[PDB]
Amino acid sequence: SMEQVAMELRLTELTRLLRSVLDQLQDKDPARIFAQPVSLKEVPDYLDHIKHPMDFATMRKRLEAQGYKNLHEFEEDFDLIIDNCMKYNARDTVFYRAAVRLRDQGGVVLRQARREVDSIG
Repeated sequence: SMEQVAMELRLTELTRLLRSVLDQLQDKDPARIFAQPVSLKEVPDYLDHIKHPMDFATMRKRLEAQGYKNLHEFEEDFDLIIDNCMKYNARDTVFYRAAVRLRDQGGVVLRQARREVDSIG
């Protein structure tokens, strides 16, 4: 149908915008601490602690399959990155501190993303 196509163009355009959002958030992680999944070879107990691991590469796979239906879903995954790290790592660690700085800097980007998603519909 023509309606299905229209919906699909909407999803494509959201994917476009979320790709730009993802790039901007990932620039706030210049250390690349959140770039890839925590290695279960190197942290073998990880899944005993963290039930829903997340990282920027995993988000990018989902994004490119157009697997984010709305901004809420994409924010859920970004918050997992931060929140997982802040639980597994102690406050005095470079990992925890990286997550705090990513959350704080990311907030700005996400604030305007929400306005754009609502504005453009």
